[PDB]
Amino acid sequence: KIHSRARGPIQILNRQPMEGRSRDGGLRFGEMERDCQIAHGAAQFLRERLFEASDPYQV
Amino acid sequence: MNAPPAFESFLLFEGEKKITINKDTKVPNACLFTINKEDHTLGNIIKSQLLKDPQVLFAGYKVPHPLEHKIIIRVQTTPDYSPQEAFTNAITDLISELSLLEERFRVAIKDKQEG
Amino acid sequence: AGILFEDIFDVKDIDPEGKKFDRVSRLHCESESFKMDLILDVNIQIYPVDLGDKFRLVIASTLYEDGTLDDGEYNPTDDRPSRADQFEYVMYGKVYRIEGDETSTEAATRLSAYVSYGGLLMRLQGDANNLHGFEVDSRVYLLMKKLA
Amino acid sequence: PYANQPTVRITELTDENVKFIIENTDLAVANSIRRVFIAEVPIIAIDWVQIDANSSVLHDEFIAHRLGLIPLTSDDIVDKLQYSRDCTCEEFCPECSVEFTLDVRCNEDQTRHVTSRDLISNSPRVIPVTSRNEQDDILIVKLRKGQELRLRAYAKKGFGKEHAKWNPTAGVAFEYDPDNALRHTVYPKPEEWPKSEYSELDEDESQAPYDPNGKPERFYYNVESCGSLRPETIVLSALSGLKKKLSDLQTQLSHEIQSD
Amino acid sequence: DNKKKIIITEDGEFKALQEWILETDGVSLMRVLSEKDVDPVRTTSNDIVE
Amino acid sequence: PSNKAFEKKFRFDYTNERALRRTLQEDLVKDVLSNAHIQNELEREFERMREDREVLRVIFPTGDSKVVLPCNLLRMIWNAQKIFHINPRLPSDLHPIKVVEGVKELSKKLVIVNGDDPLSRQAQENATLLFNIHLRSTLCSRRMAEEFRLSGEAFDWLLGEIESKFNQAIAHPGEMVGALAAQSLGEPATQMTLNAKNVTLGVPRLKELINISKKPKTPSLTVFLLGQSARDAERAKDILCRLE
Amino acid sequence: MIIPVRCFTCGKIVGNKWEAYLGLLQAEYTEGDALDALGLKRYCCRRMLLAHVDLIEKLLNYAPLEK
Amino acid sequence: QSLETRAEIQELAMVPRMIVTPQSNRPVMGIVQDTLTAVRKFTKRDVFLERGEVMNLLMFLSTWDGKVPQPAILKPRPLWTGKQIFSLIIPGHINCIRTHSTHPDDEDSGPYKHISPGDTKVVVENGELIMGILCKKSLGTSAGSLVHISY
Amino acid sequence: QANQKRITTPYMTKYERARVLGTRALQIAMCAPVMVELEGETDPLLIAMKELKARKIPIIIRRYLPDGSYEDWGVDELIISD
Ligand SMILES: [Zn+2]
Ligand SMILES: [Zn+2]
Repeated sequence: KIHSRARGPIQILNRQPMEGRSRDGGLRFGEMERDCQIAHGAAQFLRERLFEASDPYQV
Repeated sequence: MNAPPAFESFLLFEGEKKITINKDTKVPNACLFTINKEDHTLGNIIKSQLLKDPQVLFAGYKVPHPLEHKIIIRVQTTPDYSPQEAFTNAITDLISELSLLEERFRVAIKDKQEG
Repeated sequence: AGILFEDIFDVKDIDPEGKKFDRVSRLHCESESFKMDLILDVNIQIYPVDLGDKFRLVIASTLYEDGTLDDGEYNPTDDRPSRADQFEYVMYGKVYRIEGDETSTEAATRLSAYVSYGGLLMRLQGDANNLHGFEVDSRVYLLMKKLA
Repeated sequence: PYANQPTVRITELTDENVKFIIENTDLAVANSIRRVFIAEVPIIAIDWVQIDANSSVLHDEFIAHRLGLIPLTSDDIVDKLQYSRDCTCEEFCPECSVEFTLDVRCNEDQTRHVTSRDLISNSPRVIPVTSRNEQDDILIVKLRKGQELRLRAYAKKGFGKEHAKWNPTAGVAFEYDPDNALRHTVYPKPEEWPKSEYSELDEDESQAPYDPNGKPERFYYNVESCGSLRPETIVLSALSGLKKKLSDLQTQLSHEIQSD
Repeated sequence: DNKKKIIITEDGEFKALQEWILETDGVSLMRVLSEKDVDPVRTTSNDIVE
Repeated sequence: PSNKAFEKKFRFDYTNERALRRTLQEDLVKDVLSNAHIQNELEREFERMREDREVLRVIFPTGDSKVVLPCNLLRMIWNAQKIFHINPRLPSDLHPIKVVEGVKELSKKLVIVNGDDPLSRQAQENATLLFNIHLRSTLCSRRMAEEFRLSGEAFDWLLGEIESKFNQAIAHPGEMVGALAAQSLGEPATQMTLNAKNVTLGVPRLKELINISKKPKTPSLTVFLLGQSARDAERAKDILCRLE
Repeated sequence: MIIPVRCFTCGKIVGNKWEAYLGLLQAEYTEGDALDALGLKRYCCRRMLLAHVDLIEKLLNYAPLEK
Repeated sequence: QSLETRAEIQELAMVPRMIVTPQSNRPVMGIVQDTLTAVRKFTKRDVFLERGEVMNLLMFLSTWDGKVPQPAILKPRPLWTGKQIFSLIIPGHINCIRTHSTHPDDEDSGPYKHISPGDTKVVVENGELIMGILCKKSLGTSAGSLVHISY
Repeated sequence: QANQKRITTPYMTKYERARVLGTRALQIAMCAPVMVELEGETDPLLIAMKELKARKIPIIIRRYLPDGSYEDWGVDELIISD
């Protein structure tokens, strides 16, 4: 069950971390977590987790 | 995956001191003995032997964490005395006690083996 | 001297409300020289006390026979002349309440001083003339000695 | 401000267990001695295996771990051997290890019980306990007709804190104050409890009266050895080991005081 | 006391009178409130819609 | 409390010289008895506290004094007693006029709404209302003389503590009080149970409220009677039949 | 599946007690008296001999991989 | 992976700053299974510690000035009490009043209201446990406990 | 907005403090000039925190209002509580 990830592989459809230890996937920052960090007022953390640490992109 | 080596508990790491003395600033004539690669086997005997010294006002031991194999011993003595001197005498007294206990055991073993 | 109260008491009852603890017992005592009721909790394990006994109680602010304040710290390496050597049971507590029968205009004739010796509670109630040295948040002792 | 003058009185001494009594000593010294009997007494035990062939139903790790738990006579040899950490030799040598060998094959139809008697060592002093010239031989593994077990093990010097296989004790009955005089325990119904074997009290009584000025003394012991070290050698090796740790600790202390 | 009639006596003390109250299985405020002997101040309901 | 106890407990009695001599020193008692402007200030304070008394009766029609407020005055006063070693048996050196003036100045320093216009001043007076009431009733001149017996130095520290403790309890801009409320209301929803008369409670009752339902499961009324029907059972039954 | 060497609790050798334990049971001995004759007093060691299941005897019923 | 996020969490979401919750204006985290049952059997009136045991406990205190307190019993044997040690655990000079779970209702009316026989009516004064048996009502997640007052 | 009469609160919010310590830490992490002294601190966080307690942070907080206006409150003009 021990699992860790730091700049690992990503999916093809969306450039987000994979799912599962077998694929070296990342952990899910679900909606409930987005709501919790919103209460804390932590916007930078919510940005770093959902944008910079999951799938940063430029268009 | 993370099982630490078993010998890591007793063997000293390269560049690591077996014992470190840090002077406590809260009260005078006090020190903290941070001994690496030890356990309650030595902390208690030294603790007990230190309490019996009337010039020792405080003598205690603790394990910051069981997974670690270090120990911290606090010693507070009177201004005329010194904590390092107490930690030394407590050891010298324990050594003599074990030497006497060892000799008296051989005699008892010898007396029992014969009759 | 440093004595706030001194009298000879006689144990009239022990744990009237029933034995609550094991190593502690509540004593209901009364004096004769001042007629001051006393409710005290002692460690009968190391200092047993039987009904009808008679002991001398001396509430003091310091243990040194000479007037000198204490530091509230445990220093067994002190050879100064202490009045505890003349006694058997000695405790250390602080006053946390001083009740009385005072009214909106009249002063207090009867008082009731409460002390806490690290949990062991004591209530000394009687005439206010004998409880003038008692003040809240003040360190005092017991100096209890059993006599025949 | 000085040491005690402890005494000893042995009430039973055999090849398996030794029952003695220590008086006029502190509880800490008595407890640490108990801990040394189990965790700080050097002993020889298998710590390296190389399976050349194993057709039995038990995999290698099952046999290797099983060989380590086999006690080896280490009365006078453990003191001569050195630790692999301090030895200036290669991975192995006769001064820091004791080579073993095993070669068994079940040719008959009956089940062959591979026992410790088959462990052939190069040193005649260090051998399995059951093989020491009643008690039967330890059972390592059973073999079926056509199976084979051949390896080459090496024993080393270690103590309990590293692994339980280096524990020469099979039980250390440490007791003190059989009669609850110091009241270290609080029996809610002392009549419902039994009397200790070292108790000195009438059956009509349950526990001794309270002693305020009492101190833990007269510690009882029963060092039941696994078989490797004699019950008496464990104590001597224990006190010498505990005395060595304090001696080395004193040296490191002086090394720190003069440096400060 | 959450349903009793809490009044203020002439002395200034709170008094909880034990009075009868009715609990219905329906909800009709416009009609129930418009009835004799019914309190038009404390009568309420749980149906937030009504 | 009743009007009698409220007066006996909060109205400063500047007539009984014997009582004041026990509670106050010699310098303070003679000023309260000789000076008349002070006696008017204390009387005005009691009236101001009597007006607040009725404001609470209309706010809390039920005898429920348990209220939530930023700062606990009883504990801060107690902390001041031990910090300055206040002796409840000796007379106090706290002039009651300093208590009144200090409370009035403090109430102005608590600013929930910033603005001097009449619209903002009304909101500020209505925001700190419940606190200013609990403040004037706890920091009363009489209570500070015969109940707490604080000194001049202890009172000054008490005001500075209420001001600081209050300014820290103000909601901070940017605080997402929305999600903070949904989580505080959704957290206990996981602990409550799912399932005279049968009434719906728990999540089902919490549900129907958040999603307004036109056909609840257990809709009911709370009918209260007006007069004699409220006391007797015969007339009440007549009303019951007039509704059922 | 086979009798362990030491007792997990104390550390007493028990590997040399299984065969002797079985030889006694077939001799009309009780499980308790048999464990006493072997020198097992503590209920920790007695657990190992009384709660063990000799499964290896069933694993040897299958032919090996090599003849 | 940023100093901004690191500093943000260090000031808004840390455990110390999250002890008290706005949901019910009371602490959410409190003493737990063992530390709550032992502290109950530790602050009792019949709990006396020797010179050796105390030094072992005081050694585990981070907020300790290094001065051993004068024991509540100096003769015939120096003995510290559990409350005398808990007074060192409690920080500052807080003041609180609670009631043990077994606190009878007929005690605060009759006599012994300020001197409880069962060691109920927790009373902390100037950062010292004057008396009382601690429990969840005094250390748990309830409002007005020693923790809520400490925060 | 008239800076002479700023209706916003005079205290720095926990969020304003957080972003200030964070943004200032990044600048120090980028080898930016330090305003106050330093004994042995090498972490930009400990450096930024001491600057706040010292009140020597060169940053301006633009508090936006709902109506659209804004108020520039300097780290030195705000009253630090925690
Ligand atoms: Zn070697
Ligand atoms: Zn066993």
